[PDB]
Amino acid sequence: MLDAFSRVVVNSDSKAAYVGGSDLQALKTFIADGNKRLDAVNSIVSNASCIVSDAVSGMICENPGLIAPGGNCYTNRRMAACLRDGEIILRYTSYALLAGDSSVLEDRCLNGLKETYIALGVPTNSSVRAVSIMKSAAVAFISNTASQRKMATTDGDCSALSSEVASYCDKVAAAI
Amino acid sequence: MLDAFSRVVVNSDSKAAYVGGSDLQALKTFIADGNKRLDAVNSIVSNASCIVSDAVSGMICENPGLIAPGGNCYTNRRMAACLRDGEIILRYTSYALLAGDSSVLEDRCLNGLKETYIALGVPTNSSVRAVSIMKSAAVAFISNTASQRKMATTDGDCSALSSEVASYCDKVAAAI
Amino acid sequence: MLDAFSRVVVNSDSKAAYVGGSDLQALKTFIADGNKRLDAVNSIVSNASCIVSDAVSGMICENPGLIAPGGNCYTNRRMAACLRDGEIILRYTSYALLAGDSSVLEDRCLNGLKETYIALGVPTNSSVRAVSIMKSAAVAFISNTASQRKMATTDGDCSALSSEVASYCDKVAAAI
Amino acid sequence: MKSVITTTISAADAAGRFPSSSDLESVQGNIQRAASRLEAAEKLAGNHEAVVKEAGDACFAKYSYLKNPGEAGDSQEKINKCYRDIDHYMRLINYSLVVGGTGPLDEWCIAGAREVYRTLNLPSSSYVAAFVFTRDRLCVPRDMSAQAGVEYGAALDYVINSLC
Amino acid sequence: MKSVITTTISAADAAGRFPSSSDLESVQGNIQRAASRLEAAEKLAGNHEAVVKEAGDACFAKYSYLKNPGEAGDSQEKINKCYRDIDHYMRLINYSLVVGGTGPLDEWCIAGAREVYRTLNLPSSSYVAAFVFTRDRLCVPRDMSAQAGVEYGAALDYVINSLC
Amino acid sequence: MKSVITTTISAADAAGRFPSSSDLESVQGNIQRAASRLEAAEKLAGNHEAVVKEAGDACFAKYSYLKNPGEAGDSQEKINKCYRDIDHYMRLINYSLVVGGTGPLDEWCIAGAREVYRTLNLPSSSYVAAFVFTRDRLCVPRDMSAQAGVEYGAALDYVINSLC
Ligand SMILES: *[C@@H](C)C1=C(C)C(=O)N[C@H]1Cc1[nH]c(/C=C2\N=C(C[C@H]3NC(=O)C(CC)=C3C)C(C)=C2CCC(=O)O)c(CCC(=O)O)c1C
Ligand SMILES: *[C@@H](C)C1=C(C)C(=O)N[C@H]1Cc1[nH]c(/C=C2\N=C(C[C@H]3NC(=O)C(CC)=C3C)C(C)=C2CCC(=O)O)c(CCC(=O)O)c1C
Ligand SMILES: *[C@@H](C)C1=C(C)C(=O)N[C@H]1Cc1[nH]c(/C=C2\N=C(C[C@H]3NC(=O)C(CC)=C3C)C(C)=C2CCC(=O)O)c(CCC(=O)O)c1C
Ligand SMILES: CCC1=C(C)/C(=C/C2=NC(=C\c3[nH]c(/C=C4\NC(=O)[C@H](C)[C@H]4CC)c(C)c3CCC(=O)O)/C(CCC(=O)O)=C2C)NC1=O
Ligand SMILES: CCC1=C(C)/C(=C/C2=NC(=C\c3[nH]c(/C=C4\NC(=O)[C@H](C)[C@H]4CC)c(C)c3CCC(=O)O)/C(CCC(=O)O)=C2C)NC1=O
Ligand SMILES: CCC1=C(C)/C(=C/C2=NC(=C\c3[nH]c(/C=C4\NC(=O)[C@H](C)[C@H]4CC)c(C)c3CCC(=O)O)/C(CCC(=O)O)=C2C)NC1=O
Ligand SMILES: CCC1=C(C)/C(=C/C2=NC(=C\c3[nH]c(/C=C4\NC(=O)[C@H](C)[C@H]4CC)c(C)c3CCC(=O)O)/C(CCC(=O)O)=C2C)NC1=O
Ligand SMILES: CCC1=C(C)/C(=C/C2=NC(=C\c3[nH]c(/C=C4\NC(=O)[C@H](C)[C@H]4CC)c(C)c3CCC(=O)O)/C(CCC(=O)O)=C2C)NC1=O
Ligand SMILES: CCC1=C(C)/C(=C/C2=NC(=C\c3[nH]c(/C=C4\NC(=O)[C@H](C)[C@H]4CC)c(C)c3CCC(=O)O)/C(CCC(=O)O)=C2C)NC1=O
Ligand SMILES: CCC1=C(C)/C(=C/C2=NC(=C\c3[nH]c(/C=C4\NC(=O)[C@H](C)[C@H]4CC)c(C)c3CCC(=O)O)/C(CCC(=O)O)=C2C)NC1=O
Ligand SMILES: CCC1=C(C)/C(=C/C2=NC(=C\c3[nH]c(/C=C4\NC(=O)[C@H](C)[C@H]4CC)c(C)c3CCC(=O)O)/C(CCC(=O)O)=C2C)NC1=O
Ligand SMILES: CCC1=C(C)/C(=C/C2=NC(=C\c3[nH]c(/C=C4\NC(=O)[C@H](C)[C@H]4CC)c(C)c3CCC(=O)O)/C(CCC(=O)O)=C2C)NC1=O
Ligand SMILES: CCC1=C(C)/C(=C/C2=NC(=C\c3[nH]c(/C=C4\NC(=O)[C@H](C)[C@H]4CC)c(C)c3CCC(=O)O)/C(CCC(=O)O)=C2C)NC1=O
Ligand SMILES: CCC1=C(C)/C(=C/C2=NC(=C\c3[nH]c(/C=C4\NC(=O)[C@H](C)[C@H]4CC)c(C)c3CCC(=O)O)/C(CCC(=O)O)=C2C)NC1=O
Repeated sequence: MLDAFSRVVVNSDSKAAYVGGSDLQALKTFIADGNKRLDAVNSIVSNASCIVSDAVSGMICENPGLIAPGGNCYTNRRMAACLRDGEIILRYTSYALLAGDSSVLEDRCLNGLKETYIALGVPTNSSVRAVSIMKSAAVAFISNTASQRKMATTDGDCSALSSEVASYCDKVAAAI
Repeated sequence: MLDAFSRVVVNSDSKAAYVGGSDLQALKTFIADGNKRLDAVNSIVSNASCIVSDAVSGMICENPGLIAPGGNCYTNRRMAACLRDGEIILRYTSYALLAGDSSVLEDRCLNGLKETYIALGVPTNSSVRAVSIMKSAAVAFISNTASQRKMATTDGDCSALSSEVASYCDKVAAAI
Repeated sequence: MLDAFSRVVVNSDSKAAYVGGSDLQALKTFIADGNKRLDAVNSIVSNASCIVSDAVSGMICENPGLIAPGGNCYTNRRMAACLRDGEIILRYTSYALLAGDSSVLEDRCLNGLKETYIALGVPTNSSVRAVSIMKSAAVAFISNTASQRKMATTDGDCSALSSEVASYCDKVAAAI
Repeated sequence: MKSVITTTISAADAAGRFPSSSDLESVQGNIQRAASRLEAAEKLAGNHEAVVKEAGDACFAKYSYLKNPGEAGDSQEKINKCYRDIDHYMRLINYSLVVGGTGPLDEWCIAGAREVYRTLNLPSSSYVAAFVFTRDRLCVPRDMSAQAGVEYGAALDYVINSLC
Repeated sequence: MKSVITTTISAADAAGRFPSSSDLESVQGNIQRAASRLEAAEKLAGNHEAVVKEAGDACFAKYSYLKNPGEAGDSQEKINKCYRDIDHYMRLINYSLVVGGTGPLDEWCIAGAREVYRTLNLPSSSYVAAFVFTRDRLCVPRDMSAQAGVEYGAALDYVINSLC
Repeated sequence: MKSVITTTISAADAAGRFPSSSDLESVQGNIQRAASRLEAAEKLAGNHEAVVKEAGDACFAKYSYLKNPGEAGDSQEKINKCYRDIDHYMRLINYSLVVGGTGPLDEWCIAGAREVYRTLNLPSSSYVAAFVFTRDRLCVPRDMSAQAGVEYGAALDYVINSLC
């Protein structure tokens, strides 16, 4: 896996170049927003249970066939497997947020996920709905706009980080 | 794997239904014929060597190319592998007869058999011939009409069980 | 794997025949040239480092893109992997020369090599060039016509053995 | 699906054996016990609505706090789902009684249940209360025969122990 | 196919080694012993019909019971198959003598033989009788040279020991 | 690519854990040390041509025998490749300084280096001489700050130890 720094290095290596001043400036921006990035990650991991269970429950209450006989969330075994998948996906998204790069998510989570879900019969449309609910939840916790829990931070602008979180969730939805 | 009872349960679960009285009646019929089913299985397993070696030998005496150079029964290694396959197939058929359901045979024996035989070069036509000879032999032993061995049972009608044995052998032939 | 003798036996077995006098004569020819065959193998294995490093270096000096960023020999890891592949191929070619049959090479080295190289991104054209340079080098060492090293043998004609070495290298090039 | 039949056949299959005497004897046991457990299954399937209703009533009578806001039964839809869950369990017990083993329960209700109930704030004690009430409410021979009750109570005890 | 050559090459391959001195020396041994075993192979291939006939005759002369009904030689076709089998074995020995190892025998006659002969009621003692007769009938130098006979008898002994 | 970030994330991933306090603290360390190592990286990237030239000069001044026929620097193209190699190493060090770990060096220069240099008759002592010269030539604060030099010298020492 790569982080934001090794991503810059790989791109530079493509040209056999030393890291350009422009890239160094961008990385210094990443450093300057480091504390905000850590608060962003803390806000997601500290509410991971809330995020995942609310997203799976929302997916189901919008499509109750999922819990009818034959539904892919029918029986406790399947519901447990689906809650576990929601948690795993959120975990890899939080790794991408901590690292500032989506390689960890693409390589260790998404690579082969589509085929696996086809093989198992997991509905992709329901999966994307769970992931987009988690996306809205995670963005809210980054921006500290969740209705029922607040996380005290010093005032400022974390729009870039929430946009990043959303872009990772979008990669997940696109891959399946 | 499923037996006749769990088969009924899986079918009922498809409708989120408690087991219907009609199904309970059928299962009670299965119970009532239980002793006949056990005699049927005993009659096959007690003559398994006879069944398999006679069926492989018949397959060969009808197609002697099998034992010419290049034939798939040529050399002792191949003949031994083919006798072993005949025995394995009969064993899974006897499991299906004991359980009253073909799931054990389909899942643990037939799943992938066709592809495997294509990969190895085992002739499917010769295989079906060995299996249909075993089918006739097994049916005879169920109905106690084998010429050279008799098995003493109390008199009655085991046509349903022989028909079941034949249906399992037919699944084997169909799968390859 | 097969050698020249077991190759004759497999061919004879195809006809359920005892080994024909014609085949026995040919094998006796193989025996008569045994010492030459051993000198041939000694001449390759005693110069394996020279052969492989000269062939990989030649491949690169004819196509310097291989060592530019993005080239499949770029970084020490890739160059080391490529020197290792050159050595492995030469090793299997020397086994084929010792055995007098190409089965060892086909089965333990070439089977699947093309697909593997496609999967990894190793350029097949550059590979064939390295192999054909090794071919010329190996033939020279068999015929004792390498410019910079001589190997003292009793005078005679090893054209058949060099032709054999070349035919094995050609199998390698054809397979990829 | 765990049963006498599947257990014996899988044992034979692992050793590559044809059925022998012990396998046939096991199935004979299935024949012998079928009468009592099929009676229990039939009794349960013919009256499950009243049984489920009584069980859910017992759960909420014992745990009124479940109806407080933020708790598992704080809305009518959630109460309905509670009775539905109890229904699912009674249905799986019906299946276990028909199969003669705990397979349907193990695969369709117990596996993963703890992860689900913890993520959903569903207290295990509530399900246990529903099943304990059902076990204690059984009346012999009013509701079924003695041995039918042994089978029914055993399946209920198995469920309860799974939640312990 | 087990031979000096394949054994040495496989050893080198397992260790990822080029051929070295010991591998070349092994092949030299193959060169040295080739004369005697190729002589034995050539003698066998030029007279196999009489050898097989004599061997099968010895088997049935020693075991007349094989011709009883229900036994392996109770019909002419089965007797013919017996002589055919002996022929196959002599051919595999011819192959073993040419290769210089037991590979052709091991893979084409010995592997699986016991399972076949037990399922087909073919007593091992009958094949052993045919091979013992052949081994004892060999006459030196009438039939082949001393060392050719060492190779021929060794292959026969290997077959016999495989059936022991 | 070995870094503080990737090391911590991989540790968490192996245990199936979300990031927790220790992971965030590790990244905080990356933030803290970034200033010195990015300064060293920037200084190196802005003057690498003179650094490489000096290093290669030191290698050939210490080992004149490299220019003898049959040796690694016996032609102008081979000398040029020597300076190119030193350039590659300085670039990888620049990358290591930016990433904050030895990952770029480990994967792109060290892995397989010994096999390459032995097959190509490139003496390890020559590269070590180039890097030792570079390490000893560093002047503080003329060339960079104290802590920037700690980072630069540490990467050089890591390369040298890889060749030991
Ligand atoms: C977790 C316990 C939560 C806390 C704390 C909180 O304050 N809000 C919860 C998390 C959360 N969820 C969202 C967004 C959505 N959640 C959805 C599922 C719910 N919607 C339903 O109809 C049901 C009924 C069973 C459920 C479970 C849905 C849908 C969304 C909207 C997704 C979208 O497309 O925008 C949010 C973010 C914004 C919001 O307040 O809705 C948060 C913080
Ligand atoms: C096993 C030792 C047997 C006993 C005991 C016995 O009484 N009969 C043996 C088993 C048996 N086999 C069949 C049916 C067939 N067996 C066939 C093979 C034989 N036919 C040949 O030409 C040869 C000569 C080498 C062999 C080995 C064939 C063919 C059949 C017919 C299959 C079909 O399509 O109907 C039976 C059942 C009925 C019967 O008596 O034939 C039994 C009990
Ligand atoms: C190994 C150290 C060698 C000794 C000893 C020796 O006397 N010759 C070396 C081995 C050798 N190589 C060949 C054939 C070729 N080697 C090639 C690569 C070189 N050609 C280049 O342009 C470069 C410059 C960096 C390299 C490394 C090439 C090309 C060939 C020709 C291949 C062909 O298609 O014919 C030979 C055999 C004949 C010969 O002397 O060239 C030998 C013994
Ligand atoms: C076929 C086998 C099967 C079982 C056993 C099962 C249990 C089960 N009950 C659920 C929901 C639920 N189940 C309950 C039940 C309860 N309310 C209370 O007051 C009590 C504490 C408790 C029961 C004693 C509730 C409240 C929910 C909704 C939880 C929520 O969305 O907040 C869910 C999550 C999906 C859904 O909303 O339907 C599962 C998987 N599902 C199955 O397919
Ligand atoms: C590398 C990270 C990783 C991922 C992503 C992963 C996914 C994953 N989910 C699985 C199963 C499953 N996954 C689900 C999930 C859901 N069902 C629905 O209806 C929902 C829409 C959906 C949410 C995505 C379900 C129900 C199963 C069980 C399938 C079954 O039991 O038939 C399985 C098969 C093995 C198992 O049952 O656990 C895998 C491999 N495993 C991993 O290690
Ligand atoms: C151990 C892991 C770790 C954490 C968790 C951490 C938090 C942290 N966040 C900070 C600032 C800050 N944190 C935020 C974050 C945000 N403000 C908002 O209004 C947004 C909703 C919110 C979304 C993430 C902002 C805007 C600042 C001030 C600007 C900055 O210093 O980066 C600071 C610097 C000032 C201070 O609080 O002393 C720290 C140390 N530092 C660490 O090393
Ligand atoms: C190329 C190597 C090779 C070998 C060695 C070989 C042995 C061999 N002999 C067979 C048959 C047979 N072989 C015999 C031989 C015997 N009759 C006797 O009286 C003696 C006891 C005995 C020999 C000493 C007989 C009788 C059969 C027919 C058995 C039957 O169908 O009842 C069979 C079963 C297939 C067939 O009917 O041809 C094999 C595999 N097959 C091969 O491909
Ligand atoms: C799950 C149960 C199961 C099955 C069904 C099974 C089949 C099976 N039969 C095989 C081989 C073989 N199978 C046969 C069988 C026959 N040749 C003929 O001419 C006859 C028509 C035919 C009878 C079907 C032969 C000859 C081989 C050896 C192929 C060879 O050596 O080249 C192999 C490859 C490995 C081996 O040689 O043993 C498999 C996997 N293995 C299992 O575990
Ligand atoms: C341990 C395993 C086991 C076996 C083996 C078994 C056999 C068994 N077979 C029985 C009856 C019977 N068995 C048969 C079977 C058949 N009659 C025919 O003419 C057909 C050819 C034949 C083919 C299978 C029949 C018809 C009956 C009488 C009807 C019945 O009781 O089911 C009975 C009941 C009466 C008695 O014999 O005491 C037993 C106990 N019971 C067991 O528990
Ligand atoms: C990006 C990381 C990277 C590194 C580090 C690297 C090293 C490297 N230097 C090479 C060549 C070479 N490198 C040298 C260098 C030297 N000449 C001397 O006098 C000194 C002893 C010595 C350096 C101190 C020479 C002479 C060659 C040519 C060797 C030959 O072809 O004979 C080669 C073989 C391919 C080629 O000819 O270019 C590699 C892989 N390649 C890479 O991609
Ligand atoms: C059975 C014998 C055998 C063979 C044949 C073999 C080939 C082989 N070469 C590999 C890699 C590799 N192979 C090469 C070779 C070369 N790159 C070029 O530009 C040259 C043209 C070319 C020479 C063929 C390279 C560069 C890699 C590394 C690929 C990478 O790191 O991205 C790999 C992947 C694993 C690894 O990196 O070592 C295999 C399996 N492995 C074996 O065990
Ligand atoms: C331990 C492994 C082993 C080796 C290495 C070996 C070498 C060996 N090579 C020989 C002859 C020979 N060797 C060669 C080989 C060649 N002559 C040329 O001019 C060609 C360039 C060259 C290319 C290979 C020739 C032509 C002969 C003479 C003809 C012959 O005896 O086969 C001889 C027989 C005469 C003698 O030297 O005593 C031996 C023992 N013998 C062994 O047992
Ligand atoms: C699936 C198995 C099953 C269970 C568990 C079950 C429970 C059960 N027992 C009931 C009644 C009853 N059950 C009893 C119990 C008893 N009566 C006596 O003679 C005994 C002395 C005493 C306990 C030992 C009594 C007294 C009633 C009627 C009074 C009441 O509704 O509480 C009712 C109300 C419906 C009705 O009146 O029939 C249910 C649902 N019904 C079933 O089918
Ligand atoms: C493949 C190797 C091989 C064997 C095993 C073999 C056996 C063999 N020995 C025979 C003859 C014979 N073999 C002998 C044996 C002996 N003659 C002496 O001078 C000795 C004193 C004495 C034993 C030490 C004798 C006396 C005969 C002729 C009498 C007879 O047919 O029994 C015959 C009859 C055909 C013929 O007359 O030549 C066969 C088949 N032939 C072969 O090619």
